[PDB]
Amino acid sequence: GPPRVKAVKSSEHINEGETAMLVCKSESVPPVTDWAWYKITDSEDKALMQGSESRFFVSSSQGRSELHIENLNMEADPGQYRCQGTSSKGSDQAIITLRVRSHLAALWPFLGIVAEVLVLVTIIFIYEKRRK
Amino acid sequence: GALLRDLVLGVLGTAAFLLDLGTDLWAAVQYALGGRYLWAALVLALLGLASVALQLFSWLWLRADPAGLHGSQPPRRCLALLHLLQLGYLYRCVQELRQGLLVWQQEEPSEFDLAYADFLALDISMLRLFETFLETAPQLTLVLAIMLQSGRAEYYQWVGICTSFLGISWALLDYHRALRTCLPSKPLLGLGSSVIYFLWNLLLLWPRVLAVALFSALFPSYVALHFLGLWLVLLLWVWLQGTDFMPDPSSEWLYRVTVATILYFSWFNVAEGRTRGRAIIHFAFLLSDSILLVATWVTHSSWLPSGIPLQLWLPVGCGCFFLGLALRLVYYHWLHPSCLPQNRRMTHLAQKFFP
Amino acid sequence: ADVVMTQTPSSVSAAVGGTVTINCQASQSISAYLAWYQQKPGQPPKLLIYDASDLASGVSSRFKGSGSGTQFTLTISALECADAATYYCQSYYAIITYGAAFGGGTEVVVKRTVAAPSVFIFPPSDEQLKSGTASVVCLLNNFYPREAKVQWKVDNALQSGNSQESVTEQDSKDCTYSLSSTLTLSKADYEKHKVYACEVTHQGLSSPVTKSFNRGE
Amino acid sequence: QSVEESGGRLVTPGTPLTLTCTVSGFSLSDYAMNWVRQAPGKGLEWIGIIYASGSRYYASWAKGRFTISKTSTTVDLKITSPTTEDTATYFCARYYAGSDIWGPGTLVTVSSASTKGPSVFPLAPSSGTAALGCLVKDYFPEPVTVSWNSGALTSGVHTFPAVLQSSGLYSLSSVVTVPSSSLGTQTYICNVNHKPSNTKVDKKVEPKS
Ligand SMILES: CCCCC/C=C\C/C=C/CCCCCCCC(=O)OC[C@H](COP(=O)([O-])OCC[N+](C)(C)C)OC(=O)CCCCCCC/C=C/C/C=C/CCCCC
Repeated sequence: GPPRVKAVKSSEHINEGETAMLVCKSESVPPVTDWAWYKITDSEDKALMQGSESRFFVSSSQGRSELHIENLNMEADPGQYRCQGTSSKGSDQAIITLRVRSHLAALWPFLGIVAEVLVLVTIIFIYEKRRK
Repeated sequence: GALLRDLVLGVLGTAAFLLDLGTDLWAAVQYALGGRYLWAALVLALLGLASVALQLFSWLWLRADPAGLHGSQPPRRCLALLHLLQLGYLYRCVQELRQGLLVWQQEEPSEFDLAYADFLALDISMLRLFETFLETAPQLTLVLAIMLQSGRAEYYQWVGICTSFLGISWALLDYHRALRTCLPSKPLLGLGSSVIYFLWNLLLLWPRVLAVALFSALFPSYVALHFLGLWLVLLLWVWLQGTDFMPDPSSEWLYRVTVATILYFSWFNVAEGRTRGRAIIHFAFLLSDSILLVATWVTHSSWLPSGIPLQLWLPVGCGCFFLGLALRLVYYHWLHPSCLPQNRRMTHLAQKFFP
Repeated sequence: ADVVMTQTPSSVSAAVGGTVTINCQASQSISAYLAWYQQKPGQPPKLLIYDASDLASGVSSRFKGSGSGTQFTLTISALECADAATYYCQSYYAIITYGAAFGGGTEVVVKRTVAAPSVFIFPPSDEQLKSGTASVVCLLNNFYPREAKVQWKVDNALQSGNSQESVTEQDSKDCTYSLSSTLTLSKADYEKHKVYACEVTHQGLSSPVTKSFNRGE
Repeated sequence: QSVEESGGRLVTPGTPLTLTCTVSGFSLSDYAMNWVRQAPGKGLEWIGIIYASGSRYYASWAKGRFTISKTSTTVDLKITSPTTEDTATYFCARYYAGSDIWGPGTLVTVSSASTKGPSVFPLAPSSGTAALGCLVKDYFPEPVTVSWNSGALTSGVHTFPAVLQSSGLYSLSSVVTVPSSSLGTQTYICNVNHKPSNTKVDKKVEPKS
């Protein structure tokens, strides 16, 4: 009958500079011979060809497909990806959402700490030097 | 009852400090023969630097002392081979024990000997306070960090933290005993003041230790920077402040070192008696840093093995925090007062603490 | 940079019917692509769990993988004697950049009841002496626990350095061990002495057992 | 769905060596293949992977030391400069979700010593259950297989793992327990096979009077 595909992780949150691996799977009989990945954009969905910008990779086996995205960019990479598997009896699709965390949130306890140190130094340096 | 109270309390102190060193050492050995050595190396170095700084405290104070302490069989050389051997803080303990015992056993000595004994117990008390915030507090943070990071808690570590806790309990009780016994105790329940002192100070002391631990386990490579930075600022604050705690001016480097490190975990008035302003400033530092640290944990949530239950200990943190705050208010409002060898360091500190 | 997997603990024990847990800590986010494997001695490994939680085909429900992010944990319940093996975790998150490095390994030893060892000794056969070497074999059979001390005594003298031990893995049927001790000597030193004994000490033995034989007789 | 490695043997350091993994029951264009190695008594080291499209990725520590390629039915792994630290068993494994299908594995030994045949000596049964076995001593290199009565005797067979000797040759014993009554009316023969030296030896273990 018709195939039923599902994502291993429906939503992921990786960070820039790394490489995300989204994977869809299916257990229908007959197995899914071909898989295709599309990136959702406003009013249109663009196919993800292997080797694009030397950073995309697609690895497909019977009923399972991995989408590797290297060097996570903050402008084009985050969003929704659609995997479509077409068995001899039909086709199905799954939706995976990917977010890219930046270094702003990653180096959060570094800026926080140095800011707090600065504030402390200003507080003590005005509370004593001129006020006291 | 004074003699008995003294000798038994001091026995308690010595035993406690012993047990604490013993557990720490045992833990270290276990670490080294158990697996990774970096935790053994860290506890050895922490122990070392602590011991060495208490050692240089005791040697400084001895050098300053006027004509007294005549019952010192080693004439200026063994005292120094001892302190130089990193083995110390024991001579003061044994001295307090032997003095007190000789007095208790004697029918009724002169009012000079008794004063000497009181000074000995006041000195030991002080060095215990300094020992606890220089050694047991860091050691406790370290042990908590390893338990929470590795995820496998063992018997040695549970006992090391019940020991650390007992050491902080004794320490702060002995220091309240000292602080009140040095000046006329106008109220009638100084023991009740001492108990609510232990409760307040430890109740808010613990969350800071848990915080630092949590950090140390979520980012072990940022602890150095964090502590060094905060310690730089605290030191600077003490330098901007005044320091006349011990005779040698040049040697104040150590006193400001320790004051710097003790502020990192609690509130210790340096030299002035202007309250309700430097308290809030402290509490806002300590609170802001602890909140930031907890926040770092709630950010990097899924980053530690499922070991100690973290969905039960953390609530207890805010509870102990709130409670400590309450009893601190209750201590200042209600109990806090308004206003022959003699310890000039403890007279100093007592007068600057009770304005 | 290849992701490194920190598998702990190295060893873990439990009694028949208990429950064991193993933790794997990844150097970076490998959120859900971790597989667990069971390798028996000699045989090749067999895939147990994929995607950190999905059970492989034809695998019992006793194995349960949990965790995500950088911390994963495998748990077994109702520990049968056929579970004695080494277990490994493996990350496969974006292999093209971080590789698929394996974990250190976790030898799972089942803790059955104490079993005393049956001791037999075997003198070197006449054919072996033709070659010019003599090998005496002391066999400890179907015992538990694993810790045991074998001692070779030649003419009441305690030998050391001229023997070699070998210990087999836990039996899949009764969780027992087997150990061979092969004393090696030249023809000359073998003919020089007369009595050879194998003093075996073990927890399952209430008294030291000494199996011995006489050369020729 | 199975695979089978071949090419394991003893080689001198520096001489290249090519291992071959032949798949069976599936095409190499629809599944990836992993190469994993394991030192004697150690853990598994991941070497590299070749995808279906043909892309090859190698481990950080193994960059340059190996080379993976493939034909329509086999995957080849060439070692350009094997070292003494390269002696290990190499497995090939089909990559679908982790490594499900694994191969029997082939042993690659890198050393300067030469091959040497095994010597078999009988352990005569002592004199209600008797034990007897065969001592496989002074052979090189690994491995050696031992079977009893052409494989008809399996219950009670204990094959001890080999151990390195001073001379540099391995040695092990294969023992088996049988009823004492059977020693008189049953022939016990051990069948030792050492492929690297092509040595087949069937040694009977008769009791002593
Ligand atoms: C002369 C100068 C004096 C002042 C400075 C000197 C002394 C005081 C400084 C102490 C800070 C030491 C910090 C050590 C840094 C190096 C740690 C390291 O290299 O590795 C630590 C190890 C890492 O383990 P991993 O690789 O598994 O992490 C995996 C991590 N991930 C999960 C993210 C993958 O984890 C661990 O051991 C974590 C354990 C950390 C314990 C930290 C305790 C801090 C205590 C502070 C109180 C200090 C008092 C001093 C007394 C004052 C005297 C004036």
